[PDB]
Amino acid sequence: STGSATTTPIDSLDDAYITPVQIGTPAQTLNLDFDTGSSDLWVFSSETTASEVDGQTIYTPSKSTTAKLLSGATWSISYGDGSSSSGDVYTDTVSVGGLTVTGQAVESAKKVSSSFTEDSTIDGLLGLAFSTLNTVSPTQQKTFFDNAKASLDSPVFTADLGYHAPGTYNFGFIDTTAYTGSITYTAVSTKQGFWEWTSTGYAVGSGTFKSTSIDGIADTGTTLLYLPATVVSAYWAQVSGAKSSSSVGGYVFPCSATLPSFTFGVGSARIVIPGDYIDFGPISTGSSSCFGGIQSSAGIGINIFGDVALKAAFVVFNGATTPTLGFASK
Ligand SMILES: C[C@H](NC(=O)CCC(=O)c1cccs1)c1cccnc1
Repeated sequence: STGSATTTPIDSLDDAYITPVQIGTPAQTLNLDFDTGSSDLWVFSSETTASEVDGQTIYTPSKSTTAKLLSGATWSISYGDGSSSSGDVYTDTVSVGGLTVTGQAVESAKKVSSSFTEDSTIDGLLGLAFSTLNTVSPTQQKTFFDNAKASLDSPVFTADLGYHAPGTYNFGFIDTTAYTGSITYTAVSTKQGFWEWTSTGYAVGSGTFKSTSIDGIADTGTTLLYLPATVVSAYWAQVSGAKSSSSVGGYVFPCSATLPSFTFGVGSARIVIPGDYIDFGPISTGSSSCFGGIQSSAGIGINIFGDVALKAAFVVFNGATTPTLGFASK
């Protein structure tokens, strides 16, 4: 089997991407944030504290003839940005782009933190990291991909995120029309439960490539590119007036600037992130200070190849017995 679904930016800055997902019988369609950095499929629901719901579409398990309470199961997750959610668990039928998994754990939120409430466009998360990170207790549950994998034509999914435009998540096949040149594959460590890999280096604009190993995660659920402070300083040094602002919480730059590109290495191959991809717009409405799309990972503890990086590539998440990651230009 295969599936193919369009993923759409939630706003004009590509702050995140949402993908429609069918849950239950009859189908209830929710727009979920596909997140290769976590492993819980959780949704706003009829059980979510009323004051914490503000415009989201909810899953109502009592209206699904295929929903079953997973008795005694609870979940609770906290992400790197300090956001969180928790609740109980149902199993139900879940379909993405024509690919159906029966008995998928659908984690129903009883509580969500303020940033989730405040984002009316995201109805939940669909985790695509390794199932070892799943938070359901006392019986850990599998991700949608982990459940689908054996049925797929090939045990892979691909992320093809757009810049200020829709893109595609495919399951079970590689669309050879969706990228240019060849796909370069690189090793993955699953030891921390992430799609963790090692970039071979970077360049800023038309500058020379610096060969250096940068270990990080391929994370569709993080907006920006978070890299070591040395690398980030080398980038922003090429932008007149750019500076790290403790009050704003990262590098800002004059909105009048033309940003240089940023290149990262995948083996001997190179992925080029155009300068425009690194502009996240005014820090507040009407400001001439703009927020940067490349930020230091120093406070985080891991480097993160988030959407800013991934959207410059066609990315293969290869779930073979020994997982790997593939990157192509597009
Ligand atoms: C934006 C956030 N990203 C992460 O949590 C990346 C992961 C991260 O920071 C860390 C991993 C290990 C130590 S720190 C997010 C929010 C909501 C849903 N998904 C992701």
